[PDB]
Amino acid sequence: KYQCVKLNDGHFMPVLGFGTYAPAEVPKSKALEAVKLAIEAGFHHIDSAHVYNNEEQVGLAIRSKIADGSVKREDIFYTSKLWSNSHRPELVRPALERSLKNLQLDYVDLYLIHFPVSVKPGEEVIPKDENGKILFDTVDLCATWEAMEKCKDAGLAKSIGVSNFNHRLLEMILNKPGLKYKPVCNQVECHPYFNQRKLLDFCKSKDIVLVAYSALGSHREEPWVDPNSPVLLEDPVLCALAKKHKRTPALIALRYQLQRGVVVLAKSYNEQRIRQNVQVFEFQLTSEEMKAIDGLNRNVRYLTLDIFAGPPNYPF
Ligand SMILES: NC(=O)c1ccc[n+]([C@@H]2O[C@H](COP(=O)([O-])OP(=O)(O)OC[C@H]3O[C@@H](n4cnc5c(N)ncnc54)[C@H](OP(=O)(O)O)[C@@H]3O)[C@@H](O)[C@H]2O)c1
Ligand SMILES: COc1ccc2cc([C@H](C)C(=O)O)ccc2c1
Repeated sequence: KYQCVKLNDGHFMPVLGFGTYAPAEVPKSKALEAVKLAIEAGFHHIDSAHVYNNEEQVGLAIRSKIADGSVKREDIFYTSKLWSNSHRPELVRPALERSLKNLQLDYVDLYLIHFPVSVKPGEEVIPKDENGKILFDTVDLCATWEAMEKCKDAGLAKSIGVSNFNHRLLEMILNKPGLKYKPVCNQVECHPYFNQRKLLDFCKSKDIVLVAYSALGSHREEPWVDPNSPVLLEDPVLCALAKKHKRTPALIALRYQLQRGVVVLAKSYNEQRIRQNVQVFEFQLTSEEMKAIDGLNRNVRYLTLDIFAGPPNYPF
């Protein structure tokens, strides 16, 4: 048994997920080990993506832990994400099948539209012209979404959702004529310096689950993230609270999300921090602590993905 939330399609999502992205210079071997450790520690939800270039390793971890008798497939919730070179509707299922082939899994539990800006089809995930300009594409995300819904009907994705959508883009999908399956979730950046209250309430109102990424203040990797931005975990109130509960600032940040009805991801490739993070289910925060964490909010977005700024669908 483990804590899950009922999704709007009737499937269940474990409320703590294991983030698997690491910078290109971390060897891929470390993903294999880290995901095995995550499963051993009690993570039942694993979050990856095509663009993380780790699905071979992440899939091997999962296969290994099923084959070794540690876990059944039905007690792993695995998420992949459709990258923006395959937004064209005819390209959606091939991209999902490619991920499945890399993973050697029969299905993903969740398939997400990773980012709403589309780029040119082909093998390169960030296609550039000869002068280094990103090659943007124009695609109707409503047609992308229909192709996702067919992947669900094919059984290849148990559930489908989105990521890095704003209000407008979610409404675009929700208000789509002939809409068959709402998104189960919107995975977006969320932490005490960017608590997303507005978008969170919107999602709740539509029974869409908000899935928090960079819940611990992000990988802080250059050039994805500005090195001058404030370190979330160094925050005095979070450290005060941690010290008080004999926990860690990370644990306080993750607990904050769980109590406000957000599903929270946490990446770590460190054995001790992997085990530490599952301790989020061992303590609880009072209303006064929760309000204190709310007051940290300061509109700090770590992940702008601004190399994809310009086209209309850029979400921030
Ligand atoms: N949909 C998207 O666009 C999108 C965007 C960003 C992230 N994501 C997903 O969300 C996941 C997590 O977000 P993220 O990678 O930015 O990092 P995140 O979880 O905020 O955490 C970042 C850093 O926290 C450290 N950490 C973990 N546990 C800790 C602890 N208990 N105490 C102190 N430090 C701790 C990790 O380092 P160690 O590894 O050394 O422990 C990691 O570098 C990603 O891996 C990915 O699956 C999705
Ligand atoms: C190699 O090319 C990429 C492209 C897009 C990426 C998006 C992301 C986001 C930050 C994410 O979902 O973590 C990560 C890595 C990426 C690598």
